[PDB]
Order: sequence, then structure tokens, then C-alpha cells
Amino acid sequence: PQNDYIERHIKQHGKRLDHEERKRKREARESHKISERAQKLTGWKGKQFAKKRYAEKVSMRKKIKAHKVIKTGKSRSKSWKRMIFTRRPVKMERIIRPS
Amino acid sequence: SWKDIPTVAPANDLLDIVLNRTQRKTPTVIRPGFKITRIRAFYMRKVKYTGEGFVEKFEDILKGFPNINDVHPFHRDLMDTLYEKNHYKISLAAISRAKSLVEQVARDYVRLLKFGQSLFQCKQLKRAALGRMATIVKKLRDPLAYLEQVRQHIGRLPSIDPNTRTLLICGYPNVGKSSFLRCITKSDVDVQPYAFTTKSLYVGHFDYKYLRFQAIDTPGILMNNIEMQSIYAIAHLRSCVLYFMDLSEQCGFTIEAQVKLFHSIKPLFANKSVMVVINKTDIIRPEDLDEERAQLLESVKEVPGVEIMTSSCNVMEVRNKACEKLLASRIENKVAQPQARDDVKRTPFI
Amino acid sequence: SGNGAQGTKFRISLGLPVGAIMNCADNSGARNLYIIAVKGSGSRLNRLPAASLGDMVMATVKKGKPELRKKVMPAIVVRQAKSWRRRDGVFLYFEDNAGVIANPKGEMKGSAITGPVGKECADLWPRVASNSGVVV
Amino acid sequence: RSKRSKLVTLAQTDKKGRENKERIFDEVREALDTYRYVWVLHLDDVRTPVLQEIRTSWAGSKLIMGKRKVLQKALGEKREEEYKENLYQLSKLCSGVTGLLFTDEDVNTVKEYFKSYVRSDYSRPLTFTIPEGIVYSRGGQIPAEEDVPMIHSLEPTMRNKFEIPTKIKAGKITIDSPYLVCTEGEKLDVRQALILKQFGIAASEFKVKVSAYYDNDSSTVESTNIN
Amino acid sequence: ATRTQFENSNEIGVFSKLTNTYCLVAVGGSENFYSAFEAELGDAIPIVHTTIAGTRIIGRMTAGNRRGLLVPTQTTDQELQHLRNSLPDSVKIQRVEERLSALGNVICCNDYVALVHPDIDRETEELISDVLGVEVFRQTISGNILVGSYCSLSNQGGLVHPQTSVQDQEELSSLLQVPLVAGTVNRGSSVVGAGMVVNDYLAVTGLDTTAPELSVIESIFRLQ
RNA sequence: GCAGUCAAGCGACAUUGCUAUGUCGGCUCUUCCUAUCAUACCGAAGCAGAAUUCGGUAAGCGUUGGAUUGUUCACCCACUAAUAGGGAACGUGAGCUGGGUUUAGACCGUCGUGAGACAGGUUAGUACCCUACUGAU
RNA sequence: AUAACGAGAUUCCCACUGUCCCUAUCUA
RNA sequence: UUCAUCUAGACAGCCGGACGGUGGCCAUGGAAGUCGGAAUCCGCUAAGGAGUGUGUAACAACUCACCGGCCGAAUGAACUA
Ligand SMILES: [Mg+2]
Repeated sequence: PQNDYIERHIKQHGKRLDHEERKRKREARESHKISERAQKLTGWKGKQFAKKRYAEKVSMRKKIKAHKVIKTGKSRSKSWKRMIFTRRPVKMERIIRPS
Repeated sequence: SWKDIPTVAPANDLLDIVLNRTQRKTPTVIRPGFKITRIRAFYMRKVKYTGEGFVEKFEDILKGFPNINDVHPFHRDLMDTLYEKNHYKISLAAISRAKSLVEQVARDYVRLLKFGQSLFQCKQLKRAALGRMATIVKKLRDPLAYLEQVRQHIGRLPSIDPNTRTLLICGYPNVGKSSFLRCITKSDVDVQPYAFTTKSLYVGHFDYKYLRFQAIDTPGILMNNIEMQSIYAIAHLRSCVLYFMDLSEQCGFTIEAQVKLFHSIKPLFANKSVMVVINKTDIIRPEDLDEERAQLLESVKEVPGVEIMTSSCNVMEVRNKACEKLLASRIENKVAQPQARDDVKRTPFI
Repeated sequence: SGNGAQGTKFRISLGLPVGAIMNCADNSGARNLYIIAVKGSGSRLNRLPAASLGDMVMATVKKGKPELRKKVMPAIVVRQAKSWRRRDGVFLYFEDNAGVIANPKGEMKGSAITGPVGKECADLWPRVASNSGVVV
Repeated sequence: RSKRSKLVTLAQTDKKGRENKERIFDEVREALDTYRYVWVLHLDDVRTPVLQEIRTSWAGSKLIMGKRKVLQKALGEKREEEYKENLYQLSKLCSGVTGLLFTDEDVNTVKEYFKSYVRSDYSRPLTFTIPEGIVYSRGGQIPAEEDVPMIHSLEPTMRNKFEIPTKIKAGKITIDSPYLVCTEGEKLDVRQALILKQFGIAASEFKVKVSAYYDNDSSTVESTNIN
Repeated sequence: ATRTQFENSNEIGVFSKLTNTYCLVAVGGSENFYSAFEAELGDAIPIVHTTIAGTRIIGRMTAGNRRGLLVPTQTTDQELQHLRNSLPDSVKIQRVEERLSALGNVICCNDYVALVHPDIDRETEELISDVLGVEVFRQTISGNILVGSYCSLSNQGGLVHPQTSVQDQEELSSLLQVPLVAGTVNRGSSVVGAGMVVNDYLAVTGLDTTAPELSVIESIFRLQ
């Protein structure tokens, strides 16, 4: 805590003795990982990955420019009412307009 | 402190997470041959689940984030100077409006979807509801982006009680206040010579006469937000003010400037147990302070409530005197006997 | 085990299931307790949560001072009234099942406890033993 | 599909292409006749400010540099294809990174100036040892009371590349024992040269050298070689 | 004044009993609690790994002074034999058949004066007086029936729970003929008797005890 | 969604303002899927600790007791590591329950001259054959 | 044109109980 | 399939240069090629962008575009099925 300790601790003691090299190795491996993920990641995840990759290519291309029948009552045979403001009496109205 | 806030994701990430959670949890397979009631219930359940998932995330933000409105004169001023209180309130109101819109959409579409009569109609209604929610979330991009940063910053702020017994180290920068703070209390703070070593109000705890104490070092004052933060802390905190002054020539600004600044901030200090400490005594021998310039300290002495302390970094003497000065004000603002039952004395068995 | 327990809990017969009424044993003013749930019990199908001597339960006061009614607070059973296996080799049971009310920290609401207090409850709860004038 | 990807970036500068080389060839050909004396210098390693100071340290003259093969083409690499009388011999002596100073004041004056021109240079020398404690910006070559401790940001550079076993507790860079960096009178390795350059120890000195000269009226190569 | 802890319980008095000539500690857990007393007491006085009725609350089930020790009926013959073997002949051990087995809570006593629960029969009161050789009185601390749990006493002084009234404090100080102070232990805990154990030259309390509490304990007990 | 916005290809990505007329439900039972709630193992996150978010494989196990709906609608209390979503004729009437739906009697509201009907609310209601499985000659 | 009374319809309190926690045993 | 550099030297790799006005004008407490706004030129080059990024509170340093040499024969970009 106390206002950016992490940055102060890094300044006082630095990163791991094998942090930068591992980061560079991971950056190099990023291309292989991306290539593998395109063939892998089946199912719906593949669709999202492909869409994101295509969007990324779109960003590079953009930046290249650097410079009813109703039955009522206790019977199913009374198919009288219908369905599509002082609603009319239900016994009188034949067409019902839902609220 | 407000570390309890877990996180706030951006609009795109939040929408993606919510949609993935809704798709994975709720059922996904339905056929046109199923009864219309089954399809209607399925789509209504999907819409309700998506709405609830969107709402719950916003609730953690509104509830998790402490409302900057009049939390405390000390905390409120610091939060305003660090996050533009107007902007903070505007963002919170925008998030509340987005949550209300999402709730309205979820309530309306569920009411509308129950009238569906075909699979295509219900699917279209569900897609429209999901698109409404997605657009509402997307419009909340900048508020969420700003809230992520303010959450990351607030979660690491120092925690102090304004009414606790404390002393604030004040004065011009490059005097040595950082070294005094590091020595008086256990706190890791840079002691570099440039005049802006302290970026924030660093704090450190120490004990005196069994009473919990903690010293706070000002970032420096010479308005800039960094300078204004210390002023608001001084004006609102009940802590004693310890104005550190550098007598040596290791500061670009002259001695007269420090005294003039102390006089300028005198109205804020005067009612808060002011004490003046002279630093860098190890390489000046203030005896060199000839009468031609001794008037500078005499002007400071014009106020009976202050005195000059010669310290080199007397390190514990300054702390003891500051604690005594604080107690003098705080106390004002604030065993049985045996009879011995007899003439015969009984002694303990050791 | 909940907060305040200073050791493992012995396996003893289940005396008080959910809804069981147990008499009070402290001067807090309450006279009976209605058990609604048992802390630390692993709920399983068809199986009503049940407590035992030394267990901590959530209960609402049914009789006594009205100020304590309608509120649910943790309670510790001091008497079980159902035979349980003691490691000393005796099948002992208490005259009446009773419990005491305490906060999650284990502090006893009442300054003192009345009547016998089970060994398996006093030993596990230091505060109960300190506030209990009788053990076993 | 498996091919190396390019780390190219949208920089504000582009390659000059073959047009610049062809233009420089014609410029060299014209200068060969415009001026009287010609020289074939060696400037394998020189700081740009040194070259700029040279270009203005004497009166009206043209200092011409360029690709070695382009300069050979301008002069001609064969006797039959030589542009001027016996100009093939002059090209035959061009070995390293060569440059031509076209001027007509005096043959002796130019060589005397080359002999007397000396300036500080890096190691690309006397032995040096790092202090046994905190390493300063100059690596102990100046009093610690005047120098400043090294910036912690470059410690990874010291560890990964310079091979020095640096450690950071109280992150002002410190080492457990004095480290020998360079021996007496030896061609320093690339790592040692980089270490010396970082410390700013420019003990070495550079003096311009010329292999041969030429004159428009002599019709032959002035085989004078001085350093 | 020394800070220690049980396995994880800050109520030292519950799991231990300390006197001017002997100390008792629970056997459960590990020897970390046992070694804490050794650092201050060493081998000057015996320290016995003893249980009472199979419980670890021996500090509250038993009461006694340098002249005697009392145990309830639930104590097995093995525990009594171990206590007899592990203590000198100068320390009496007497089985008590009283109705209230909580001797540590019912009885609060020092080397000269003792307080007991009024419900205790006169026979057990006389037995306590004879074995411990101390004056025994029936008293409560401002209505706190369990004197042994809400009060701590020693030849140097005593400490009672904060709720004790001024009149009650004066009466108890006059009766016990030692200074008394009303205060909390273990960071505001009102059960002073069970929270800590104290003798004429050593006070042991839980880690939660705050610095003001430690200072008050030291001042009242005159440990420094 | 409406009405625009520029433009790699032949209009993708990005971009401008607002915005229930059905009966299914529950007790027991076995099995299966992962779109992983909990448990195992890991990566990224202002992970200083603690606590927490997301992401990758992984279905063995675990995924509850209760106020309360006949209910289709569906909300709360508490425990627990968590109390995740689904299928097997949205399994399970010669398994049970008929709970709700639906005969013959009867009560109240509307209409109908009338008999009657409901927009409606209430009441009471009739395996001993083959194979599979579990055991066993 | 509202008392008593009811194999009338529904709600609640004391006792109670294997409906249940969780089932087990016996007799023809 | 088409461009684009190629034995007067294509790419990988090695190392050296990557300059002065200028720490360009504003805001600054610091912001010097890099927290930012409008800009983005002059002098010399074989080349060097009022500097592509890393970066110490500024610097600095590292490093990208670009150029020089040694490495010695095709390489590099897009598109098509
Ligand atoms: Mg400083």
C-alpha cells in the first residue's frame, strides 16, 4: 500500500533476475502461440478468436495510412373471442387488445 | 482505505463476459416443434438472466465505490483533488442511469415477449433485448475506463482517522522532512535531494506513552493539486502541524521565503498547535545566524504559540515535544486503597 | 467449527434438530430458544440440521423479555438431554436440554450461566467455562 | 506459410535507394576534375561531430564519403576502365571505409594536418578496476564525492550483457568485490568495449590516416602513407 | 508482564493456573505454551502438565494458593496422583465434593484472603479456609456471582471487571486488604479472571492485551 | 431497429442520436452432456498480504434444510467448499399422487322470452404371459 | 321475499403423535 | 500472378555512425526526442525523423528508421488456388 509501493519496490530491488529474458522469449513465442490458437480453439471460441484477429488486421490496414383464436369459459369448444381506453365489457367485447 | 472494491471492467470486456456467462449457464437448445409456451419460457428466462447479470455487475460498482459526497472534509477534499469530484459524481450518475435503462429494458421486453406466437418472433425479441443491453453497456465505455483507474488509485491510498492524535510534517521541500519521517516511524520513503521526492502524503505509525501515533509528511508547498492536497489536510485535520524549515544553503529558495510562506499559512496553522523545527543543524551551526538576519526568527516568534527547535537528521526530543504540545490541547478539549484492615503488615511471597 | 472453538469437536448423538425448543441457561432474560439452523452442519437431502452439546446454533427467543424476540443470534447448547458417548466410557444424559446465547466471537451475553454445563461444551468454549459455575 | 515476420514500423524516414549512390558516383567523378589534389582516407570509426568539424576546419574544399564499392566504381577498379590517368592504382589502395578530401592548397599541408589531427576516441589501454563498493556513473575513475551513483535502470544491462555480477540491495548499484574490466595494452572485447563506453572512459585517441594521394597534373598516385 | 497465548485462545486463565510456588498448564496442543512459562519461571517452581476431568480448562476447574490446591469430584484418581507426585509436600492437594465443581470460577483467592460463591456450603468454605489457610468471605463483585472469573487477586494487588461500581471497589479493597483496579484485559474483555493469570512476581495474559492494559496490570500488581 | 457517416473488396470492421389461454408439479429411482457453481492443477489482472475478477483442460465427487405458492408466472431465510445449467416421450398413470385440468348434483354475476351458455367465482365426486433387471439351481 | 343447531366450506392455538429427521422390531 | 532491391554487392547475422542551431514556441515545479497542444524547419552528410519505442522526477542511457563497412547469391512485399 501507500502510494505506488510496487513501483518503489521495483526501483529498490528490480525485477526477477530472469524476468526480462523470459518476457522476450514469451514475446517471440507469441507468434507461434497465435498460429496454434487459430487451428486450435474449436467451437464458439474459434469464431470469437477469428473475429478478433480480423478486427486486428483491420486496425493495421487503417493505420497503414501513417502519413389469435381464444377460448373462454370452462370448455375448449367456445372459440368466440379473438386477440390482436375504457375497455368494453368482456362479455361484450369480441376482440381483445392486450395492454 | 477502500481496497474492498474488486475491479471494474471496461464496457467491451464487461459485455463480453456477461454475454459469455449468459450463454454458458442458461440452456441453449430449442426446437420449433416444441410448444410455444416452452420457447416463450426459454427466451424469457434467457432475457431475465442477461438482465440480472448486467444489473448485478453495476451494483458492485455503485455500492463498492464510496460516494464522494461529504464522506469527510479531509477525505472529501483529497478525493476531489485526486479524481475531480464533479467528474466522479457525473460518472457515478451515468452508471446509475445505465443500470436503470438496463432494468427498464429487461422489464419491458419480458412483458412483451410473453405474447410471442412463433419461434422467429421470440428469437428476434430476445436478440433485440440483448442488443439494447449491449448498446447501453457500450455507451458506458469512458465512465468504466475512468472508474478502473480511480479504483486502482484509491485502493492504495493511505488510511488515517482525521480525529486521531497525529502530527503533520510541513514546510518547504528539500528541507529533510522525508528523512525525519523515515527516522521517526517505520516507513519506506525516498530521501532524494530534489524538491519533489514525496509525491503523496506518506504516513507512518509510532507509539508514545502507549498512545497510537502516526506521522504524515506533506508532498511540498510553495494552485497545483499536489500542493492543494496538503493544504486541505492541514485545514481539516486536528493533527499538530510541524513546520520544517531548512537553515542551510542547500535550498534554492532563500530563508526569507520559508518564513514568508509560514506566515502566509499562519491562519491555518495558528489554531492547530503550531511548532517550528529547524533542520540541517549539523552543517550550519545556527550560531552563524547573525543578528542582521535573526529578525526572521523574531518575526516567527511574534506569535506566542510557536517556537524554534534545533534538530539534526534531538530526533526524539522533537517527537516528544510535538506529542506534549498535541496533548496540551487535546486534554483541554477532552485506584482503591486497602486501609490495611489492621496494624500487622503482610508481605508478598517471592 | 465456527469462531471461538479451540479444538476439534467430538462425534456425539444429535439431540436438537431444526425447530427444537431448548431452555435458556443465562441471566440474559430469555427463557426458551427456537432453533432455526445449525452452524457447521453439512446439509444433505431430506436431512434436518441437528445440533448437539457444544454446538453453535442460530435461534430466535420465543419466551422471555420481548426485546430479544424476533431477532436471530448465535446460541451454544449447554445441555443435550440425549445420551451421547463420552470417551471416559459412560452413557450420560442431562435432565433437560438447554442452551445459551452468545455472539459469533464466543462472548457470553449473560454474565453467568445457571445449572450444569456439559463438559464437551465448556471445554470447547473457554467463555462458557469461565461464565459457568458448574461443569458436569 | 511459416516465414519470418518483419518488425518494421511506420517510421518518418525511408531508404535512399540506388539513386543516392548513382548521384554520389557522378559527384565523385566531377570532383575528380574540379579539384587538383585527391586523397584516399580511412575513417572506419569516427563520431559524426568529428567529421563535421573536419569539414569546416579548413578553407573551401569538399570532403566526399560514400560506399566503398561506389567510390571504386567512380574511380574504376581496372586499368582499362580507369576514369583518369592511372586512377586504377588509386582505387586499388582503397581497402576500408574510405573518404576523399578534394582540395587544392598544398600536398604537404594536407598530410601535415592529417598527422597533427588527433582527438579523443573510445576503445571500440590502461587497466581499470571498478570500486569494491557502490559503482558510480564513471566507474570510480573520478572521486566519489564528485560523481553520482549509477541509475538503477541500467542494472539489467550490466547483468545480462556486461557479465558483471551486480546485485541491488539498497538499489544504488553495488558489487560484492572489485571487478577487472580491461587489461594492459590489449584489444578489448565487444563486451569490454561496451562497458568502457557506458562508463564514459574515452581514454583512446583517434588520428586521421591516409593511404595515398593523387594529383591532376602528376598523372600518378602519390603513394604517401601516414597516420 | 509477559504476553503469551494458548494454541489459539487468548484466555490464558482458562487453560492455565499460576501461583507463587507452582503453576498448572493444559497438556493439549504443543509445548509452545509450556515453554512460555519456562522463559520467565524457569525451574524455580514446578510446572506440571495436568488435566482435570479430561478437560483443558484446568485453570477454571481448580483453585488454590501456595499452601494448597483444590480439585473437583470429576477429577480422576490418576490426575490426583499425578498432581500429588509433581508438587512438593508444602502444597496441599484436597479433593472437594462440592456441588459446584467450577472451583476456579467459584473461588477467587490469594495467599491471605479468599472470596467464594455464597451458594457454597459452610463445610466446603471451612475446608477451603483450612487447606489454603486464608480468610474466606462470601462476596460478589457488583453482582458478578462468579468471583473467580471476573476478578484477579494477588498479594501485591488485584483487578476486577470494569463494571464494578466505586462502592463495590472500595468494599472489595477493604475486604481483601489489597489495592484494586477496575479495567479490561485482552483488548476490552470483561472476564479478567479467566483472561490472564497473575502472581506476586509474574503476570501472563493473552496477546490481545493492549499496552494500556499491560501498564495498568503492572502498576496495580507492582511487578515493576 | 430507424435515418446517416468513410471505404479494403465486390459492402466486412469500425462510426453519428434514443430505445402470456396454457394445463405441469412432486416423492422415490438409474443414467448421460459441459456451456465448470464448489473441489485438483495453471496464466493474466495495482496479486504488498488477506480477499477478489477473468481466462485454459478437466464431469470423479458435491450441488442442501426451510416461509410459499395446486400452480404454469416465481420471490425470500439459513447452513454448507458451493448450494451451476440441461437430456433420457421437457423419462418415470398396470409406480404412487389426479394435487390442476374434465362427466352426472348444487350455490353467486352477465346474457338469453325461454330451455342454457359462460368473461366467470365456489362446492363433491370408481401382471399368474414374454423379455430386461435383481437373486438362485 | 342473528342465539342454538351442522357427517356444510376455509383459517388458527394446547395436548398429541413414526408424516418426517430415520428408520428398526414383533404377533396371525 | 504482379512489383521492388540485386556480384560497382538483394535479405539473415556482426559490429560502427545515428550529428549542431535547439534544453525548438506554449503551458512547468520538473516534461531536455518522448505526461501534453499546435507543429516538424534550418547547417552538414553516406546517412540521421524538432526523433519509432524502452526509460529515470528531469537528464542521461538504451534502442527503431536510415547510413558504413565485413558476411557472398537470390532475397523481400502483396495477391491467386
Ligand atoms: Mg527531499
